[PDB]
Amino acid sequence: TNKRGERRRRRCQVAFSYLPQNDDELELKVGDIIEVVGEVEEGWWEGVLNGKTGMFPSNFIKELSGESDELGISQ
Repeated sequence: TNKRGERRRRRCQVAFSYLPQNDDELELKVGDIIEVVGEVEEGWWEGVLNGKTGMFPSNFIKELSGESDELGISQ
């Protein structure tokens, strides 16, 4: 639950296909950068991609979560 990070909108990079749209989610096609909610979904994020908003279980998307070598590095 690294909400202490960049807060609100935090940017993560997505891997290959976040396909997950049922109602109104984002699709991260091969390698998109998101700025979602960050760690607010602890291990999961919620955010927007190129204006397409959604949320993922960081499944296809790995990156972010409070930087300054605190991306899980020194906690």
